[PDB]
Amino acid sequence: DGTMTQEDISDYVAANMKDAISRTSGVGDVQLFGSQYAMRIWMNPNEL
Amino acid sequence: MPNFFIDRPIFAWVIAIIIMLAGGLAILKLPVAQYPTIAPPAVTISASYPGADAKTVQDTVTQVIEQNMNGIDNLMYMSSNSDSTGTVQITLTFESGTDADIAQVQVQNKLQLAMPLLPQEVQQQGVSVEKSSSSFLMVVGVINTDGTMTQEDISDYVAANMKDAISRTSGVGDVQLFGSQYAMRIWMNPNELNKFQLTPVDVITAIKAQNAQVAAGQLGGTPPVKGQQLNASIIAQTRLTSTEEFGKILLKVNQDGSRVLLRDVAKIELGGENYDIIAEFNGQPASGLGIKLATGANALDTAAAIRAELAKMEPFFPSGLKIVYPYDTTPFVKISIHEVVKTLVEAIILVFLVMYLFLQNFRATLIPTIAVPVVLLGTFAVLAAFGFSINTLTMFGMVLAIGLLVDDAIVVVENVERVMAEEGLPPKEATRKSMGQIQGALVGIAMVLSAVFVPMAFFGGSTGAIYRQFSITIVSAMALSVLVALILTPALCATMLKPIAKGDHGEGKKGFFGWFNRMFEKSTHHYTDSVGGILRSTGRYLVLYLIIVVGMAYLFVRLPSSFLPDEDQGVFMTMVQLPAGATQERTQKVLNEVTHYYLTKEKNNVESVFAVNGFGFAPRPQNTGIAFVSLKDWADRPGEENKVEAITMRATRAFSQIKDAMVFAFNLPAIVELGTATGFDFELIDQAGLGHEKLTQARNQLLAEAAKHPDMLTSVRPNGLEDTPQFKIDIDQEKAQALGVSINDINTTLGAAWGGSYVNDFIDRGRVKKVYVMSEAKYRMLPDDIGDWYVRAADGQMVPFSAFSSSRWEYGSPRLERYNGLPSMEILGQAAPGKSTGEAMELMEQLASKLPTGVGYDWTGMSYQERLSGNQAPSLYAISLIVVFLCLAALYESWSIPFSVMLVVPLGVIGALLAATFRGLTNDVYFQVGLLTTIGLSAKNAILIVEFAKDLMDKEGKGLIEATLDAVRMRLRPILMTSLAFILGVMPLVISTGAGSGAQNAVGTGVMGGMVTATVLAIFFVPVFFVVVRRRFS
Ligand SMILES: CCCCCCCCCCCCO[C@@H]1O[C@H](CO)[C@@H](O[C@H]2O[C@H](CO)[C@@H](O)[C@H](O)[C@H]2O)[C@H](O)[C@H]1O
Ligand SMILES: CCCCCCCCCCCCO[C@@H]1O[C@H](CO)[C@@H](O[C@H]2O[C@H](CO)[C@@H](O)[C@H](O)[C@H]2O)[C@H](O)[C@H]1O
Ligand SMILES: CCCCCCCCCCCCO[C@@H]1O[C@H](CO)[C@@H](O[C@H]2O[C@H](CO)[C@@H](O)[C@H](O)[C@H]2O)[C@H](O)[C@H]1O
Ligand SMILES: CCCCCCCCCCCCO[C@@H]1O[C@H](CO)[C@@H](O[C@H]2O[C@H](CO)[C@@H](O)[C@H](O)[C@H]2O)[C@H](O)[C@H]1O
Ligand SMILES: CCCCCCCCCCCC
Ligand SMILES: CCCCCCCCCCCC
Ligand SMILES: CCCCCCCCCC
Ligand SMILES: CCCCCCCCCC
Ligand SMILES: CCCCCC
Ligand SMILES: CCCCCC
Repeated sequence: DGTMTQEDISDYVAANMKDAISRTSGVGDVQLFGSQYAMRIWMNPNEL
Repeated sequence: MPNFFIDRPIFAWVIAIIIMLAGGLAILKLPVAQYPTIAPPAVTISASYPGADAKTVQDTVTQVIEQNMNGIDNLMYMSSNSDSTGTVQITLTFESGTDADIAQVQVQNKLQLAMPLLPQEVQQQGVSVEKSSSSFLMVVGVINTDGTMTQEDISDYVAANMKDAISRTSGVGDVQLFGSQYAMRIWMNPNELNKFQLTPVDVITAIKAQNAQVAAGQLGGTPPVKGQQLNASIIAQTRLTSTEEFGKILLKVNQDGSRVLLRDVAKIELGGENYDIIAEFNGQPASGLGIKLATGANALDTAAAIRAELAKMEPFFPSGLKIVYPYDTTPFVKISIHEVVKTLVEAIILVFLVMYLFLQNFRATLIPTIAVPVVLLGTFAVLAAFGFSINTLTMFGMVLAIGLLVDDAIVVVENVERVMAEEGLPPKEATRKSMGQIQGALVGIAMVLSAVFVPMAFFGGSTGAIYRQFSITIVSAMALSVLVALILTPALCATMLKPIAKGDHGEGKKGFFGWFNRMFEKSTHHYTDSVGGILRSTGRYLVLYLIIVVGMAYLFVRLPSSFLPDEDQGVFMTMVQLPAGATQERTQKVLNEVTHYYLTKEKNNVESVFAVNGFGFAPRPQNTGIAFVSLKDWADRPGEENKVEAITMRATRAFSQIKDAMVFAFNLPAIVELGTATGFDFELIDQAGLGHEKLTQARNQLLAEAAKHPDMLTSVRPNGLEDTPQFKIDIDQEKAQALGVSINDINTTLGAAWGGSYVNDFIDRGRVKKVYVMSEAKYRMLPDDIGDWYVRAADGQMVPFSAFSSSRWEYGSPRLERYNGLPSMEILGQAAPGKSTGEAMELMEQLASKLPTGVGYDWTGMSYQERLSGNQAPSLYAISLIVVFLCLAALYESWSIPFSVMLVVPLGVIGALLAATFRGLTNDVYFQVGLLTTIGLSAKNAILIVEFAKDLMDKEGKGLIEATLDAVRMRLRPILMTSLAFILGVMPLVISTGAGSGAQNAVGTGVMGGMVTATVLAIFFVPVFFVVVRRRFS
């Protein structure tokens, strides 16, 4: 329905899906094809 | 083999003695337990954040560890609590049969990745990983009978001298101190700190600087100069050892040269690390050790190892200090097992007497009496080989086995006596002849009977291991019984039996035996004359048999079904739960009332009460208490009203009157890790980051809807705590920046004063212990005390907290729960009378679907195994029924004749159901295994009746009726000999009182009831079955 980007989907998988899958019976290592959200502080050196 | 050992009786004896030798050695070495290990391994991660609220703990520790718990094999689920006591506990529960060592290693491997991310205060408190039961194996209480040591003194001694050695003992998974080890307590005064222009930061800095252990090297240390003669260690600062030394710590030298010592700004005493846990023993000041059994470790061996370690310590105790034993779960195991061992001996003695009534000579009576213990002892050696333990179920396997063992021996002995009486052959000839005509059937019967007991060794999960104990014990005994019946029993029959003349049935004897022999010989004629008349009617007994089968069916569905009875184990516990925010003083007030009740209203039943303030199943300061109750011996508590169930019922009823307190006494179950018969364990999940407040509303919505269905659901309540008022304080960053006050100084001053701060270690009488700084009680009691604490700015001005802070009252969780890494709220409850747990759960699912968006659920603990698998009974007993038929078909070389034997099953079931029904017992494990035993003997009796009849028809060429009448006539004596011996042998169990009588009563009742109907009905019905079946099929 085009309401979530690559980044939104990646965060949701990382925050609500990955951990439960990683603890599922018979599951070894789990690789996320994306990144969970962090609070990004993008600094401007001129303003600093 | 018989013919070999008839000529070599000393060989036969040697084999029997070696079997008993192996059994005796097995008994001395075999592990002893109440039940086999069926509880899933649980690894618990415990962490502590001093002075932290529930949310701080969760969001800096719990969530960080939980997110690192991955790549962990055989994990069923993960649950965690984050308390406002500054504590988190994450329990990872693993699949049954998981290696607890690897489970711990894997959890520990993942924890070490999370460790560097955890706060430094949490790391320094220690983050333990343990593999133990949730419940206590025992409590080791310590008191001072001379009253020379306070609760605090005893707690410190136990911590410093006893706890460590007990913690390192093999089998001890966890040790809980009921009290605190001493720490150097620096009780800070804010008025004095402000006077000398100092803060908790200055105090902490001064302690770290002046309570230091300095590595200073050596004089003439390597590499040295040429010609060095002196070499000595340089000793600089060492740890302080006393309040005096901490007291004279120099904080600052004033401008006029005067000194500010730590004792000038703080009270310095040797006090506890915490002041949360306070224990009493029968009202007296006490400490102790709450010991938990390591996963899979033997309870009795661990208990013995603990007592051995305590025995080492006692000689070096101070005057008056004494060990008391207020709670132990092991004595009952020891005594209950020993009560079953006693009924084995009693059963063998009663077997001997019933044998002497029929054989009427001492030597002959010993042949069946020797066979039983030889096989039973042998069975212990087979359990040892297969890695089984001596437990309640394996021990009751031995008791039920006796019936099958004596029958094997009696069948052999009686048949020799019958041959000797009919022909007049000497013992040695009659033995050879007798063995020749039954040795085939004995081997064949054991394979038919194995098809009855083997199937229930293939039950799955929790129930599986329970039934597997009986299967292997009984099947092993039967196998040895046949091997003993082919080696020893024949050898003894040839050497020990007295020659009987042809036609002599002991009717010529004078005395009791003279009369009994003539009574039985007449009774045998009355019997055959009765059967002879029954065989003419036939049809009216087929219809009477259908009445017994329908009678059985009705009783089976009416009889309530359970699993394992609740045993009185001479101990129980009482929970004291006040609402969160309730003080330590309020909880002691309620604990006193509970202690008072047991010491006054239950003098005759209760021996000791060990009450702990600020403890439940784990530490929980102020609002929680627990009481460990030890009862007097079962012998001194006669009747039902003096047993644990009635005592805890009366206690719970009395304590219901207590205001602002959930106080109840509870008997800890059979399998503690099964829970209760019709209880459910429900988890409400936050699936969409809704938050605590929204999840509470969803929980309240579910509890309100569950309250409208008392027809289905009963006592549906939260397992956690309710939100409580909390003092929200806001540090104004701009104002703190403006006054030149650092946020690190603010946070340290607030945390250290109001929460306490673990600075460093010191040496108290040779032992490393903690140094804590904190506010003196009186300056951290009132909200207005906040403003009495001053922080020094960069310019040197002392600034009160009131200058740079604002505060308000708000509500928040004292205990935040998470399930499988998501915020959760555990909801307990049970099915209403007459309703199954499945229906109760099915409705809870229905109600849970109606909750707001983002609220899911899950089942945990007792409700987890419930839903995954339940009731596979018809499947295994259908195969059993088929395989028994096939085995009988092979034995008789007939597809039809097996039915004549299989139609006896209901004759023993009706009597068991009647017995259990009319004693108010339930269709449980002990009833089921006792019923399979009853079916075994009754079927075995029928097999030998049908075998003797078919033999006379095939070999001697007799008619159907004549042969059937000859069969039952010949098989009467041995059937009754066995029936009486076993029925009378299980008498001690039926009338049993004392430790484990619940299990004994349950076993004996079903067997005695089943045996009497099976005995009286079979002797009249088996001859009908054979005659009727033989006629329908040519
Ligand atoms: C047919 C030829 C093969 C023959 C087989 C010979 C080997 C079998 C015997 C060796 C196994 C028995 O091993 C033995 O076990 C018994 C218990 O059962 C122990 O017996 C002893 O234990 C402790 C000492 O540890 C004593 O205080 C105690 O009085 C005694 O019961 C012995 O300490 C142990 O050495
Ligand atoms: C005749 C039919 C057979 C009847 C059933 C056989 C008896 C079954 C007993 C079950 C309980 C046995 O439990 C077992 O007892 C023996 C002693 O007897 C103990 O063995 C003991 O040996 C010696 C005996 O003096 C002690 O010094 C020692 O402390 C201890 O090791 C085992 O540590 C215990 O596990
Ligand atoms: C997965 C493994 C598969 C194998 C399963 C095998 C299970 C079947 C076991 C059934 C038990 C049969 O038991 C066996 O019956 C035969 C019947 O001929 C008896 O055999 C006896 O029967 C009569 C005697 O009048 C004679 O025909 C025969 O010469 C004699 O040996 C054996 O003495 C008995 O031991
Ligand atoms: C609800 C279940 C009740 C369980 C009862 C189980 C059986 C009870 C013990 C067996 C007693 C039966 O008693 C026995 O009955 C048969 C048939 O009626 C009698 O048989 C008698 O009557 C029949 C027909 O009337 C004649 O063909 C026969 O010649 C004559 O002897 C026996 O003389 C008697 O000894
Ligand atoms: C430990 C059991 C000892 C049993 C001794 C039996 C004696 C049998 C005597 C045989 C003489 C031929
Ligand atoms: C857990 C699945 C059941 C496995 C247990 C099988 C036990 C074998 C019985 C041996 C019969 C003598
Ligand atoms: C201590 C572990 C269990 C020991 C096995 C039993 C030995 C049997 C000796 C015949
Ligand atoms: C599974 C048992 C099969 C029974 C065989 C039927 C025999 C019929 C022979 C006429
Ligand atoms: C066989 C041990 C128990 C002793 C009698 C109470
Ligand atoms: C475990 C289901 C009930 C058992 C009936 C014998």
